[PDB]
This record gives sequence, structure tokens and C-alpha cells, in this order.
Amino acid sequence: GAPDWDRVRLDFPLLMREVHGKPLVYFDNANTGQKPVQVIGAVDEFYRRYNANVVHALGSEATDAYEGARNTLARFLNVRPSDLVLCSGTTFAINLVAYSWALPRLKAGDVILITRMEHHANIVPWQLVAQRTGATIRVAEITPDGALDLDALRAAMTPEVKLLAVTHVSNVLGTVNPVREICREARKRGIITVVDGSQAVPHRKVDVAAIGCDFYAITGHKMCGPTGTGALWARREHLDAMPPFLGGGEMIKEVSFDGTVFNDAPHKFEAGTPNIAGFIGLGVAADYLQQLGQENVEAREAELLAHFTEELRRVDGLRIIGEAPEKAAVVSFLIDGAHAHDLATLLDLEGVAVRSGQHCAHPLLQYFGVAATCRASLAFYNTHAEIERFMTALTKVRKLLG
Amino acid sequence: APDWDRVRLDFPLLMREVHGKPLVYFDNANTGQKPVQVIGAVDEFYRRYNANVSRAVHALGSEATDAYEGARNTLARFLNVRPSDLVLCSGTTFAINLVAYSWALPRLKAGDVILITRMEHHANIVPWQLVAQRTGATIRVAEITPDGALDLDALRAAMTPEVKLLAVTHVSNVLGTVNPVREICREARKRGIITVVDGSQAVPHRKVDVAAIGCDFYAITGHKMCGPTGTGALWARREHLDAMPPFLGGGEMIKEVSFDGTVFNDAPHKFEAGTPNIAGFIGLGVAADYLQQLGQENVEAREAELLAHFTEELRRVDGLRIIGEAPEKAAVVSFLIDGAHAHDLATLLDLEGVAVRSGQHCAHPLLQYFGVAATCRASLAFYNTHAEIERFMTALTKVRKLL
Repeated sequence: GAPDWDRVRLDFPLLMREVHGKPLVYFDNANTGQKPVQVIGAVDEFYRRYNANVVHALGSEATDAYEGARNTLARFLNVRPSDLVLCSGTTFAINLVAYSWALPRLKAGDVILITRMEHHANIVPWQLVAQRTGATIRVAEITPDGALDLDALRAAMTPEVKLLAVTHVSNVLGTVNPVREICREARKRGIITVVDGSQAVPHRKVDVAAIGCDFYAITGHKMCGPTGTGALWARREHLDAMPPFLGGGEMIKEVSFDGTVFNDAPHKFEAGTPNIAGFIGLGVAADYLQQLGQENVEAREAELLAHFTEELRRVDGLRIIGEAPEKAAVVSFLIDGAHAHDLATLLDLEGVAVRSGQHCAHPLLQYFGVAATCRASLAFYNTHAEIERFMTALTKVRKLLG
Repeated sequence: APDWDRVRLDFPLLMREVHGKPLVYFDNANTGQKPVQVIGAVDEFYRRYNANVSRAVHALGSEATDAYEGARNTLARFLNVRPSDLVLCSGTTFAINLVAYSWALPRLKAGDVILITRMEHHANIVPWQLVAQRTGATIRVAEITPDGALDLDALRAAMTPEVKLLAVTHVSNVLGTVNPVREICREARKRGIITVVDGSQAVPHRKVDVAAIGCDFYAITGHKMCGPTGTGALWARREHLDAMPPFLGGGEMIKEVSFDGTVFNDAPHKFEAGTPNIAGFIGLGVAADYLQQLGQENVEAREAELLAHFTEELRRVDGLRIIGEAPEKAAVVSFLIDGAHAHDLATLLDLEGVAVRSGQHCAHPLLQYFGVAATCRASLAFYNTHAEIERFMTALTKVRKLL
């Protein structure tokens, strides 16, 4: 559609913030994303006009909105709404698979294969259930450019491997993994795939069904949506076969002390009152991104990334962690003789929000041999002028640490 | 004493119309309405300092972290507990399931008994049915008497040495009954019986000093105490939080992650995996401060007046039966009328602008004891008025005579 990006930016009122007496440059979109006023106003209007559980008039509109949001998010991912479980975030989504798929199935001798670049959300659940089942964890290695080693991956997918946890897009490296080809091969070998989509769906069109995976998790607050929102897509055969996770109201059909009958998926896995307001907003957020066009977002952020990377390469002593041939607008970097945390601290005082640390990916940073990276992560509402301002601030900050 | 007319003006939704008639929202037990301080708190977060929390670097992240942990401290004072022992989660339902998965699942074995009261909400039943399904524990029911009160004689008789856990509600969402949780938990602790207390209908309607109850675990939910959806909390004795294994795994609840071995944070973050509902909990903190500012005792007194007025006028209705007439009660009234289907009462009352709920109210076993397929439930909040009560009874008379 080719939207006007200077108009699009005006939808985001937080970008008018000033911090430390300076206009904010928000380059921490990988930590959480900012919301268009359409999303903020949808939540506000729910609380002011039709707050009710999901009956009477307000309860009726609240329910249509809540399920309407599931339909919208499902069209956003190109999956069926009945296969889409709504939850508080990617972390909940993956733990649901860990407790309800793997925990009742794995045994001694089974192997869980996890790539070196996984976020802790796609590592720690598997460690918990591996320890409980007697299963063992094997690491799928990466190369120094931040790519997944596909040859090593193929060789690691031996018959004893029962599940592969793999990120769609790395939150540290920006790397875009070929999840379609990965999941096609894992299925050929009887290996279940759990794909972490948290950093994919904000930055590119994702057709989840076409990936051919078994489970796919997203988190709402990184895709223009309210906090406490997220979803798990899963093959229907899996949602039918898995036991319930959380128990309570709404996931039951009939409750008796003699025995309870459970609902079918997806409500089967949604216990208790949902985050009604948050998912109403995520519906609006998913619709907002589709109206922009996800492919336009991807092209816009690739233009921002190329500008930022071209300028960042002129910095003496700088190196980028994550130089894969396809990546989202996430740049982790280090500067010789400068501590990443000093860089983040001084950049903040110049109005620029970045993140220094390990980004909840400790094994990945261990492979690179570094205690932290400074990460600037960009979104379509950032501007080329902000990038030029960032380079001016970095030069001033680096001179302050000289 | 608070000016209750001025308090009601804090709630902007109550101004709206339904079918061209004024809205009379008597479905507060389903979810509560929000004061403008809470609504604007959530709106201000997204507009002015939306960022992630913990290990804060930049200005907005610091502001977001201070607000979020500030909300935990405000809720803790609301409950008179330490914030270090208060786990924030998406509602009562999650709070109880955390107990089920991380306390009971690793501990109970075949032969052990989980004791659950007849009046519990599904939130305090189904998790224990999952535990029995995977441990071989058996579930035993603590009965009620026809006035909706918990039969304490039968409860003591039911608390035998094989019972290891008791699921007991503080306030029933159907009956309104207020249970003597302090007495119950003292007697449970004397027999080595863990108590999980469902406070979802307690903390919005009365002052609860959670620590003085003497229970092992206490669960609340945010959207019924003036707060955002997707919020709630689990309080627990410190000894349990330390001994319990983690439930959800991910960021924030770890301290160090390696493929050779991971080290977890301490409570409460031990049990809060991944990015929190930052906006929701910032708003829940304002809700807690709003209720502490009014005075929880002042709210309890207000809704008792509303209850007494509503009950006195309701009992004038011919053929009307109130299910739940325990001695001490919150402002929740479930009722039936001879010749009137509960669902038909709700459908037509809504056409008069009155919002109530008819059905089983996620308490199927309680309804089985009474032998009724449904009830009509009016549930009052402090921002309701005596005038609305009178408007309600006129709509009830209009609707009763329409069928």
C-alpha cells in the first residue's frame, strides 16, 4: 500500500516523550514496542464504555470484541482461530507446550534440541521438564556470523531427538532463521518443532501455517499491543491430544466432584477470566499492522537498518554481533575500550534508549565470549533523522569514555 | 465517612445508557467497574513511559520499573503482607494453579485427601482435580448447610490425618457467605492441613488482613477490585515460596542460565516468568490505593447498607427464594422466583437497563446441592445507590408480570 511513514509516526504518542530534558530516541523496540493511539484508545474505551466479563448488553459487546480479536489475530497469522490459544505472552505459550506436550511424553534417552541463540523463554521450560522426565538437552550450534549452522543442525537431528526449539528471529542477533525449511526437515524425521515467533511477527509478514511447524508462539507487547497478551498456535491434533494446563472456569464444560468434562481447544487451554482489555487492544494492534501492510513494515525497517548499519560500520573499533545475510532491524554491537553498560548509560543521558546486557540469552553471549552487548533495535516509527542523531550521540559518548 | 455520591462520580462508565435507559450494573461479582484514577493510570503508562521493567537502564525503563514494583508494594499494604511474599499473576485462577502445580503436584501421593468446600468456585476445584488425576490423591467435599453457611461440625469431622490440603473460599461468589477463615485456618494448621484461601470476592468488599488469617496461601484477582483485567496475586508464607519449585520457566525468574545448569531467582520473581502485565499491574496498584483511600471498612459498611436495603425489598417479592442467607454476608444475592426462569429474568432485566447474571456462575457443584439449574444473581458495589435498588425492584416487578 506504501503508507506515509511521517503520518504513521504521529499515531504513537509516546514518541513525543522527553527524557533528561531531551527529545526521546526510542531504539529499544526489541525490549518492548510502542502503541498506536488506536490501540491505547481501544483499551481506554473498553474501561469507559463496555467493561464486562465475556449475557447482558455490555457483556455481549465485550464478548464479541474478545472473540473478534482472536479472529483478527488469527487472520494476522493466517491460521484458524480455533487453533489459536490466547495467553499472557510467549513465555506462557512455551511453558504450555513444555508442561502439556513434553512432560507427559518424554523419557530417558529422548533428546530436546535447542539452538544456541534461543531466548530464555525457549530454554528454561525445556530444562525443567528434561530434569523431570530424564530427557537430555542437546544444543544446535551457530556460526560466528550469527547464522544457524544448517549442516550441523541436520546432523544433530538423530532418531532420539523428539523436539526442536528454534527461534524465528533472534532478539540479540536479528538473524532470520529459515523456519520453513527447518520445520519441513524436522517433520520428515518425526521431530516436533516449537518456534519462537516473538521477534518475527512485529517486523515481517508471517504465514504461520506455511511454516509447517507444530507450535508457534508470539507476544503482544512487541507488536504494538497491550502488555499481558500473546498467543500459541498449535496443530489441531496436538491441542486435542494434550491434557489441560491451567484448570478453572471457562476451560470446563461440566464440573462435578465425581468428574469434570473439559471444553475443546482453544478454550480448553484458557482458564479463568481472560485479559479482556488487553486482547481487545491486541486485536486492534493486529489490524493496525495489517492495514499498514506487514511487507511495507519489513521494507521500511530494512531501509532503516541499512542506514544505521552503514553509519555504524564507520565507527573505529566497533563490531556487530549478528551479521547474518537476512536479519531484522536489531543491531548488537561492542566498541573496543568501551563497556557496553557505560555506552547505554551515557546514551540515555543523550535521550537515546538502548539496552546493554545479556538480553535473556546467556548461552548465546557465552558462545560469543562477551559479558554484554549494546543493542539498538529499530521499528517502522523510527526515522532516518533519529539515526543521524544516534551517530552524533555515540561519537560524543565514546569521546566521554576515551 | 466518605461522600458516596462523589465517589460514584469517579466511575465514568456508570454514566452510559443501555437501550435508551440508564445503566444499572448489578453484575459486579462478574467483574467490577473502574475508577478514573485506574483507567488514566493505564492510559498514562502507554502514552508516557511504556518500556520494559527490571535491570532498568534508560529513563523510561526506570520509570516503568518504579511504577511496577511500586504497585506490588501498594497491593502488599492493601493486604497487610510483605511485598516479597506476594506473587503477581494474571488472576486468581493462575494463583491457585501455581499452588496446585508447585506445592501439591510434587508432594501429594495416593491415599492423601484434598478437602474442598461445596461452595468453591471452579478456580478452587479444577486445579485440585488435575492434581488428583496425576497423583492419585482423592478429593473429599466439605458440606454446607441450607442457609449457605459452611457446616463447621462436618468440617472438623472431615479433617482427618489423611487430609493434606483444604480449598476454602473467603467469600462465595454465589451465596455471598463470609467464611470464618481465621478460625478454619487455625484448626487446619493444628492438624497439619495446608489451607488455600480464595479471596477473590473478599478483598473488593471488606478489609482483609491476609497475614492475620494464618493461612498458607491466599489468592486475589484484580479485575473484581476496581483493577485492570489480567491482574491478580498469590500471597504465601515465605517457607512455602522458598521450598516450592519454579512453575513457569523463562526470563526474569532465572538468575543465571547455562546449558550446564540454571540458577533461579528467589521469590517472588522466582514465580514471575517473562515480561509482566506492566500496564495492568500499574493500574492495579492505583486500584489498591483507591480502596485504601476510601477505607475498606467504609466500603464494607456501605455495601452492607446496600445489601440490607436490597434484601429487605427483595424479600417482599412473592414467591422469591434467596439462595444464601448466612449470618455474615457480602452484597451478593442469588435468587429464584416461582414460575420464572432465571435466564428469562436476566434477558428481560437487561431490556430495562439492569445488568445481572443468570446461570451456574462457575460453581456447578454448589448448584447441585441446592437442586436448582440456575439462579439470578444481583451483586452490588459501593458505587451503586439506594435509588438504583428501587429502580431495580420496579424493573423486577415489570419483568415478573411480563412472564
